[PDB]
Amino acid sequence: DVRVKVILECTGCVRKSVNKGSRGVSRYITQKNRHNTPSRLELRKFCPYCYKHTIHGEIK
Amino acid sequence: KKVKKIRKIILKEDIPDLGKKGQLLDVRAGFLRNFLLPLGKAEVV
RNA sequence: AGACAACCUGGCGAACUGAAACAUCUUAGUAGCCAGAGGAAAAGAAAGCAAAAGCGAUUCCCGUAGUAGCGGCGAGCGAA
RNA sequence: AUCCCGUGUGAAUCAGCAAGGACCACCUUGCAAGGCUAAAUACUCCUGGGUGACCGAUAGCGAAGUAGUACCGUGAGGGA
RNA sequence: AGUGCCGGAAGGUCAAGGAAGUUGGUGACCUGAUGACAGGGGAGCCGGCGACCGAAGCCCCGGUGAACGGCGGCCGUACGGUCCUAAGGUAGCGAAAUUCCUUGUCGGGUAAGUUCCGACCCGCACGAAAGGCGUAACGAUCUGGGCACUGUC
RNA sequence: UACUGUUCCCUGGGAUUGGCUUUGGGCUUUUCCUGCGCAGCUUAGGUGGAAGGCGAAGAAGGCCCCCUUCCGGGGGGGCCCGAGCCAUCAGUGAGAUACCACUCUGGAAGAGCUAGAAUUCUAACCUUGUGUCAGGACCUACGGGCCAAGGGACAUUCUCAGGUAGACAGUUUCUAUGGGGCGUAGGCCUCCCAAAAGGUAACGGAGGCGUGCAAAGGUUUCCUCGGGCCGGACGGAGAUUGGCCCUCGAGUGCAAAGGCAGAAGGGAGCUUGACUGCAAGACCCACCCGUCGAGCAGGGACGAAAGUCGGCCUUAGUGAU
Repeated sequence: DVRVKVILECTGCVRKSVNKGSRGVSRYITQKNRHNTPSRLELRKFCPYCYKHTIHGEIK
Repeated sequence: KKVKKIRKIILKEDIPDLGKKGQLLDVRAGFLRNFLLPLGKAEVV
């Protein structure tokens, strides 16, 4: 509990469902130091369901 | 879980406390089985 | 009433072994003991199968098939 | 799931009850908590009839001779 | 102190079992846009999650050693300093059926005694009911010395 | 004081398994009070139907006692009295329990709802009798019937649950090894041994790893370190500042080897390619595994552009099913 892998979801493709081509939140799991960068990460990255290049919000 | 026993006791003798020689009041089966129905002081509905 | 080779019904019920050790598991409801009865015994006349198509009490052989499965998903076990 | 059981609870009655591999709905199937019942099936201490690319006295049953004898063992038992 | 045993408030921890409530399934019945299913969803019937109550035990508190057990270092001049520990061995005995170093050293016994007897204490690693230390008697007991006796030599 | 269980025993829920009685538990409705940081006539919690209730459905003030009491002053039984009292108004973050709608705090009477009790009772249940009762005859012989005596819904017994004895059971308790044991080691990375391809053993010689970094990444631009000599306040062998001289002996997060010059080393700007979909082709090998990857597709980063970016200068930072 010092340097930890963490759950970068998307703010683009927040959780939707219906209409065959289903939305399905993208995700990226990757590491930050908990002590160094205490505020949560907020990187921009590609999301293959958005087809764009969204902001990948941190959570838990 | 537990269950209370409720029986349908008609009387015959006067009974020291609760009786009439004709009550329809209800009690546990321990009264009928051990005390009364041996002595012949009551009956079941 | 007791006796009676095996077969059979019911009661109790192992371990070695296999898993390259071992406890789940396997050996197995087998061996053993106990009780019972016949020429066979047990089963058996649907509170059953099956799928929108139908079958009509049991029991035994071929088959489905080593398939569906179950399994420290291991050894193995294995239907209808 | 289905089937059976110790403990405790504890229904309903075909406007019903149970099953269709949790479970609910709709269909379909059946009628549990009383009984009886031949056959095809299993086996050989055994009888009769047949057969053998079975044995031929160190074989074939342990046992071709008055063999479970002689003999051993307290005894179960072993055994020519 | 530790363990064992015995006894003891309140507090914590605490099963089965109930239990107020939450949340899901199914569904009469209303509803929703182009895509072929989707929102709800009363009653009933199913399943989960559980605020609270819930003993002994255990932690916790006291007592107990003819209960299991245990009975110290370091440094200076009988005497003190200092550390650790629940506490640091009292009486007695001590080179022993305990003693490694070891045939310890001293005395007795013998011409000469790694065995024997008495004393010392540097008790590697005795010790008070796994008793301590003594003790007349008794021993096909162990272990030393003498007399008598002899082919043991 | 090995793992897993089994038993003995203890403890609770349930069955056996009944009855009244009082005392102070929790929860549900009726109704009633209560609830003083500071404004201060206000022992007022939040909010609200919105301006007459109420009074002669026998009133203001008061007599004495009762309920509450953070002792500020509420609330109220009966009645001498005799039919008034009063809502906005001024103080407040709020308005007056004048009527009344809905509820938090904390409490007083009744009703329900169960549960926790202690005692006793007795009729279940347990136990006693040189107490009595007899077939053709005995029971001061086991037992049986009958009165009885003592316990008493506990105890015993069944089931479920939690504890608790190597008392009892099934097992387990590694390999290497210059015989075993005692020690030491067991996976991965670097160097040597290793004999100039690779490979290569020994309980041969040397060290490291079980990470770190949101920037120490990506890209765009800029910079050249280290050690000496000489001069210069405190300042010295050494801090800062200038010049000179070899120049890569520095540094490169972390062991070593191989690398790295206007750099892979040091600084700045902007960012997230530490990205999805892949992949011709090779290396490495018993298998399992590992490694490099031109290029294409999308959507971005940075730059004027050409281009560079799918983590780190490279080799350790890791486990199959």
